[PDB]
Amino acid sequence: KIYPKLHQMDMDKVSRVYADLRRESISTGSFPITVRHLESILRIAESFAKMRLSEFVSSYDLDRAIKVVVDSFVDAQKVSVRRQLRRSFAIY
Amino acid sequence: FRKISRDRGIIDKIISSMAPSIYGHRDIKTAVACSLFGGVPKNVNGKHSIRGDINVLLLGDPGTAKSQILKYVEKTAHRAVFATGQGASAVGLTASVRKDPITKEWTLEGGALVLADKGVCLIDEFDKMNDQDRTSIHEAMEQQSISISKAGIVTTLQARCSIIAAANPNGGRYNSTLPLAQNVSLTEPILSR
Amino acid sequence: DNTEIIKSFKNFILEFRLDSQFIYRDQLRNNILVKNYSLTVNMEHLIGYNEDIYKKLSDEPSDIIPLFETAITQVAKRISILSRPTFQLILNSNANQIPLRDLDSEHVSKIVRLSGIIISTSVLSSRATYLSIMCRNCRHTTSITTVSLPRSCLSCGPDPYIIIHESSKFIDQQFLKLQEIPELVPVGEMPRNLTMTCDRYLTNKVIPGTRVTIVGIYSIYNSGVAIRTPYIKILGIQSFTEEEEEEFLQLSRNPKLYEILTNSIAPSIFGNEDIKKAIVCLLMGGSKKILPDGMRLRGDINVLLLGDPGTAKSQLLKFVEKVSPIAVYTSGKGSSAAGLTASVQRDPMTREFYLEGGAMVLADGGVVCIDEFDKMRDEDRVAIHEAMEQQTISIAKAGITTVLNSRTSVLAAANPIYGRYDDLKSPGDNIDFQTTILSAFDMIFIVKDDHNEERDISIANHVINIHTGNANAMQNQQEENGSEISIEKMKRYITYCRLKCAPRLSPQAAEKLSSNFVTIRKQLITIRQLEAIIRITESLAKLELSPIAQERHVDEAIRLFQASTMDATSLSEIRRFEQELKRRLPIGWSTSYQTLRREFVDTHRFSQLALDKALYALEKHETIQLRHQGQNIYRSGV
Ligand SMILES: Nc1ncnc2c1ncn2[C@@H]1O[C@H](COP(=O)(O)OP(=O)(O)O)[C@@H](O)[C@H]1O
Ligand SMILES: Nc1ncnc2c1ncn2[C@@H]1O[C@H](COP(=O)(O)OP(=O)(O)O)[C@@H](O)[C@H]1O
Ligand SMILES: [Zn+2]
Repeated sequence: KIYPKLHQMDMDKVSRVYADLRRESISTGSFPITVRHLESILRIAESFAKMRLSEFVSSYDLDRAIKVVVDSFVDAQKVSVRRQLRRSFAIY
Repeated sequence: FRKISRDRGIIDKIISSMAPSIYGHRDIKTAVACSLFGGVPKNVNGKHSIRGDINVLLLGDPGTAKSQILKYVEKTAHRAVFATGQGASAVGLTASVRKDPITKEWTLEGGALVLADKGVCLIDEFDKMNDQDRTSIHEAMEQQSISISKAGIVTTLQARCSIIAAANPNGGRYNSTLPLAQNVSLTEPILSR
Repeated sequence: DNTEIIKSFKNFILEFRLDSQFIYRDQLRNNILVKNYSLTVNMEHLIGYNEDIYKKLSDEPSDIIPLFETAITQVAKRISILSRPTFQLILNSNANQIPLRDLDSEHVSKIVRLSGIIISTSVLSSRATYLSIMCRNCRHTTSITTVSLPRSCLSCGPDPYIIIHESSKFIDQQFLKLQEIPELVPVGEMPRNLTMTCDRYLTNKVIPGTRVTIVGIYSIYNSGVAIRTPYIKILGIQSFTEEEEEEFLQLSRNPKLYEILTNSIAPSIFGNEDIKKAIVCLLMGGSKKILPDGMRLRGDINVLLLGDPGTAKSQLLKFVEKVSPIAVYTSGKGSSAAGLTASVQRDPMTREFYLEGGAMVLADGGVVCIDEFDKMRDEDRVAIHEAMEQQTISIAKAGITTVLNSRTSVLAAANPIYGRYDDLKSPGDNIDFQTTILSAFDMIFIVKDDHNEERDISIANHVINIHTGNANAMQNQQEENGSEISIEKMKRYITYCRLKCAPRLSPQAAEKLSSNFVTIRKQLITIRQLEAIIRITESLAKLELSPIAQERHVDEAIRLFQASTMDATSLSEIRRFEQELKRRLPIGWSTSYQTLRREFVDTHRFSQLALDKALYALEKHETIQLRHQGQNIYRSGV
């Protein structure tokens, strides 16, 4: 029954996160962060919205979405680099 | 439903209820929670399509319940098909070939992915299977369909199902001093889906 | 009573007049002169000439078509007597066809019209049409024209007659297999297959893989509890609106036609203009040419996608499936040589071994989309080699050998080994298959997804709009503006383009092709590579429907070829830069691209193009390595 819709209000929040993740993977052995990886943030936001049975992707839903997606890329890094990206993405 | 729906902060209620008899692993249970609900399979303007279900890969050391969660998604999702790495074949997953006992014609029979349409597919020990058995999964994770060309049968089936996979790192222990792309026998393509 | 039906047919042949001529009398007379004992009757003339017999023929052709055979035979023999066997009836019609899935238990013994593609054919067999028999008991003789021999003599015991072989007549018959178009079949369904039979002059017209239009009789015959196998007695086989022609001609007259269609290909994706344009060339394809020795040049344009994962390369193939009128999509893993190419199997309906086509046979005259091309076995690749470079498939199974043509355009997407294409390595090392395959594809595209700031933001904004639903309104407005073409209309345009025009090159385009390719050859690619560019300019001319291919098509074709094949006196200046840089930079030293610009180009020691080409050449000669998008340059070797 639930199919939440989207409004492009948080576009700057997601786009800059996507750019930030790509920049930190340019020279580090890590996940193949691509367009398909950005789509996970939006789709996983839909799941959080679809948990509330709401019809709208709110700002909060993306907030849970971005934290889950960005943390995954940070955790799967070598020890010497993990502690640096810990603080580089503290905004998110 | 709407009584629970109006409860403040429902998201943490669902996540806390994902297999409650497993301690910790909250950043993993949220992936299970998000994959069970799925997304929106947006057939954008008809001419474009994007999958909606969330694919999850569980990786880590033995003794971390990477498999028993997949023994929970089976009992919770509406339609779930469970498989094991070395116990599954390429033909047995995608589709099989049969001859009609009445009309003597070539007929096709659906596999694990075809069964799990509008459901979930659960693969255990994803790394230990042979390369060819792992290769057929590529189409399902992005197209949600099975493409076959065998014995004069040229068609495509519907395989809309999320895939939850458990695996082990090379050597059986995870080397935290090395990248993930180096810790597993898989490759960027397979990890990309 | 039935004599009126014969008389009406006689008027419809001898006396029917169209275009102020006795067309049916003349065409039958011409057939008699040719000695072809067949007549092609147009059903649209029959309804306009006599509707009453049309009602009987459409409803109960059980006795009408026996009357057709005997009346035409009498009339044609009358013409032969006037001018100086049983004549076969052939029906041509343009009435609406019934879908193959719409055939039911109600159209039994009714003449129906169908359209589809032949997937398998049988060998010819002889069937009796006229017989003479003799009683073994008393030598009583008689003639006979299902049919079974008499049980008792007419003069002797049960079944006393035997066949007089030297005074009997027989006719040839063939059995065909027809199935509906796979493009019209929704996913999750195998196209329905229907058995058809043809005799005399209608035999051997169509091979497996041929798309046909059918006029025939729907019926059943025994061969489940009572499941009778349906079959068709073939009566006639054939194999755009004026406003649509003007609409598509106006599309050809559009000043931005090439760019509008280029944008129209997968509008949901951003940028990727070069790969879009090559796939557009794939849709049109080249123009066919035949050597004076009889050989044929392959006109298909085959392209290989050979880049990093997650670059919409899989989505590009899927869109082509929805735009190509003849489209087949299959994976490398779920395919076999017998499944892809032709095969030999025994038909259980007629208990005979039939030659049966495969996926690569169905896609004849169209485009096939194969994915994970690297993952298929070598034997499947070997069979593809014959199709790619000869447009033929040779079958040798059991104890029979045959060769079957396949004009298949192949769009292959391959995942390079090691996951990511390493620029430090030759393309041969980043590939796991036979090196000769590299000589098959006309073009290859090693796409790259190096991380960047401003391009990612622009792409990311595009994606958000799509999930927002704004793209639906944006595309419709763009369609209203004319900058984007509907997927159905484009397919209608492409189908119109394929059937109507067949361009040929101009000397101005050819002379530049030779000159540029000479420079490519001298710097180093085979002689074959230049002729592959000929297909591209033919394809672009096909899209514009220009009578001749033009040099202005070659410029993009050369650029596309350079941007595809070269993925991984001015030459003296370029090589002097190589000489100078080998002195400026010792082995193992590092610098930046902008540093060379300030030191070598700002001082005007060398031109910037020489800087670009020398860096391009030095990296391929293992001398230098470019790092961090040009922010660091390191000399790797001498
Ligand atoms: N976080 C956890 N909480 C509770 N039990 C756990 C946890 N991790 C592992 N276990 C226990 O360890 C076992 C792990 O089984 P299994 O899933 O096969 O391990 P693997 O991760 O090697 O697949 C389970 O029986 C489970 O009871
Ligand atoms: N330029 C682009 N514009 C829009 N979407 C893109 C673009 N590049 C990649 N994508 C996304 O990538 C996905 C297709 O990737 P795909 O080619 O299936 O990956 P793979 O190469 O592993 O098969 C689509 O969901 C699409 O949305
Ligand atoms: Zn007798």
